[PDB]
Amino acid sequence: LENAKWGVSQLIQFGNTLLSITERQDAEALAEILQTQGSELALQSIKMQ
Amino acid sequence: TIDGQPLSLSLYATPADPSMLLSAAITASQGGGDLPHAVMPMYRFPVI
Repeated sequence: LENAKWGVSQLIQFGNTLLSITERQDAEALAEILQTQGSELALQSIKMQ
Repeated sequence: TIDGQPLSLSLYATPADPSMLLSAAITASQGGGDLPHAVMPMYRFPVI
């Protein structure tokens, strides 16, 4: 029971870490797509000037 | 003309377009670590 309790506490640690990694993944992908579309808007604004 | 001004108008060519700026995330590779030399302990399997 102590051994299985150890393994499942380590599984909880891994699941928390995986949730943190996938939310930071999605945050960084959002930052990248915002920068690309801001670059597109900047080119179009220069063409307007 | 009588004043010296032209009848056929001058050319106004198209200027250079604004370019699109480009960058790149170039990548490298460090290999995996070579696995070390194993050392036999003195304790049994649960302790170590």
